[PDB]
Amino acid sequence: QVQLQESGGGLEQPGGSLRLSCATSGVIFGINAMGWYRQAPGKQRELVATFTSGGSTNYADFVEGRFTISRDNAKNTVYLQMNGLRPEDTAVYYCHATVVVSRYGLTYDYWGQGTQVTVSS
Amino acid sequence: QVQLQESGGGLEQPGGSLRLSCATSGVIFGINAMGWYRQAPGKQRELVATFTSGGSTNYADFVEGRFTISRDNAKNTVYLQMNGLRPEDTAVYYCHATVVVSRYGLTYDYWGQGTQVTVSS
Amino acid sequence: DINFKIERGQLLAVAGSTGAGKTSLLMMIMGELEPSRISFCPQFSWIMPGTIKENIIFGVSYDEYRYRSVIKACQLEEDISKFPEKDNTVLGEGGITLSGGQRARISLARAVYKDADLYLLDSPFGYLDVLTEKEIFESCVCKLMANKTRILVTSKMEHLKKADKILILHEGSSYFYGTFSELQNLQ
Amino acid sequence: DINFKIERGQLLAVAGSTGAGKTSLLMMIMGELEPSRISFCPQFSWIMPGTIKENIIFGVSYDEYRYRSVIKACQLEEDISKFPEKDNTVLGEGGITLSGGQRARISLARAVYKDADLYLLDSPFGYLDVLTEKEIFESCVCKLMANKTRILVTSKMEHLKKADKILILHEGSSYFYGTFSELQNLQ
Ligand SMILES: Nc1ncnc2c1ncn2[C@@H]1O[C@H](COP(=O)(O)OP(=O)(O)OP(=O)(O)O)[C@@H](O)[C@H]1O
Ligand SMILES: Nc1ncnc2c1ncn2[C@@H]1O[C@H](COP(=O)(O)OP(=O)(O)OP(=O)(O)O)[C@@H](O)[C@H]1O
Repeated sequence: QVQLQESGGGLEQPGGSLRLSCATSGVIFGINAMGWYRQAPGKQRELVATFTSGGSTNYADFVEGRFTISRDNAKNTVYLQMNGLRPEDTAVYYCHATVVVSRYGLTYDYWGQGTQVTVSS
Repeated sequence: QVQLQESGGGLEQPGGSLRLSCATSGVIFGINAMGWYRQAPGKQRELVATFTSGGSTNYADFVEGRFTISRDNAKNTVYLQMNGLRPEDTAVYYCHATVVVSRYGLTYDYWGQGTQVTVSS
Repeated sequence: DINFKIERGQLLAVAGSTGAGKTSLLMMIMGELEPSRISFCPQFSWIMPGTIKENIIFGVSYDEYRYRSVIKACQLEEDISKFPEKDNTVLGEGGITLSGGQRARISLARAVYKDADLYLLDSPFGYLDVLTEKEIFESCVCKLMANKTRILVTSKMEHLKKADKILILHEGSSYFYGTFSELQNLQ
Repeated sequence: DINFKIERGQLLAVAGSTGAGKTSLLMMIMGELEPSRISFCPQFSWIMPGTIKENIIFGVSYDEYRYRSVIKACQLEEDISKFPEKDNTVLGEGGITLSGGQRARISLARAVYKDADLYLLDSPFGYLDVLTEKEIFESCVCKLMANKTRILVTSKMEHLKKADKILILHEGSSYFYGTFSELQNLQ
């Protein structure tokens, strides 16, 4: 059973920094695209930062250089270094992975439970 | 000026061994596809052994495992190790190189003067 | 030679790992050697010097409604409106530089705007996020192109589930050809 | 995206180093994006399970006269005759395995036998020797195909000299487009 677990979320003040981690378990083959999404209450889920299938990195317009997405291929982990946190960054941050589930390279998209990030003065 | 120079040719007895070498000079960009050809007296020039543009090796039907084509990329040299020499192998052995003559990969085919290989009992 | 068919009006998903031969197989189809007219969307974007509009309608006559539908289905509405010149924004002349995702969406919009017999979409979602990809796959590849002959290069099980036929390749050869039900009876 | 033309009845030589983008350009042409029906010869041979003849005439009507001109021009006359079943020799079924050069010559024969508007020959001489290459280039690409629209992927100056137009690529972009005379001034 493939499982994703986010950590590092919490309460921060404006201008604060946070580091979100996402651990995986039950990965038999490999993970291709990994990334970070978020949803504020009563808002639609949106991209934050992600590794595309191509190997490049794609950041959302609102990031404005503040956040960095990293990856550990050996551990099958994804990270989000957040800086210059704004009240607008308050959301449940979800981890995503396109996991290779076959020996022929077929994939399934998996999501974590989410971690709460609260930015308040 | 690109120049190819064969050496190693000579008189050998049936069942004898010989090693043909081909040195190059004036190579600015490199070489692709180096090869060995021969012409027996009153016969049309024919392939012996060559490295193809696709990096693979192509031997003539008559070689029957007796000859080996080797290459030194650092020196820009091609070799022909000959064993089990037959009277039919008597020919002027020519060296060939598809030389990269441009920074865009444009090539010109160059030939050596030839080295006489005589197999006689 | 690969044993598969291209059925009229159907979605054929071409799956497999990197180097499996997926792009080569599309080239064999365009080159008319397989299987035994074309609207192509390359896996790396393609843009010509010209406007966003010029890049999508690509030499054919402009139809407001067809254009409007394609743009909506390829998630290009928001992007275009944010430009002062909008649709007339000039690309590829040293001026405006779009993101890999925007370029990918234009490339796909050009491919679906074209009135063709066969649509070859080589990994069109490789430079997109998973949410944008889902919106485009459902509204464009599935709904807007519902009765068009489509060959989509994808290895996502979520897409394979919606395909009429699947072709899985391995090192230049076919491993599987058939339905999602047939594929499931191998799990 | 690449500024070039494909002139009717002319030979366009596409030159460049490995990785320049030559195979992609061919795919852009077949995919109808470039320059802005098809007879394709892939750089690695293609063979289908069937006879030497079935592989060359490839589902089209058999023409005794064209077939034998194509076998002669593609230096296959000697190879076929040395097989006990000649043209009726069976390929791709675990039986007879041809050399890379024979497979390359059969791939080219299939491409020149086909009645097409555009002939795309991606490095057809890459697995052939310099003597065989010269014979096929002159008898086939130059003589037999003299008034066909051909795109030959080649970086040989010997070949470029005989082309009507040349396109030199560098890392997916055009460096030069023009005649051999125009190319001769530079370097
Ligand atoms: N009949 C054939 N004989 C020999 N080789 C073949 C044949 N048919 C296909 N191939 C091979 O298929 C390969 C195609 O690789 P390709 O670039 O298409 O991989 P891909 O699956 O598209 O990977 P990516 O995820 O990078 O797009 C070629 O390298 C070619 O050698
Ligand atoms: N408009 C474009 N935008 C971005 N990349 C492009 C564009 N057009 C072409 N390319 C790039 O050109 C590359 C060409 O690779 P290709 O396999 O065709 O090489 P090649 O020249 O044929 O080498 P070889 O001689 O080994 O066959 C592709 O990787 C593709 O990304």
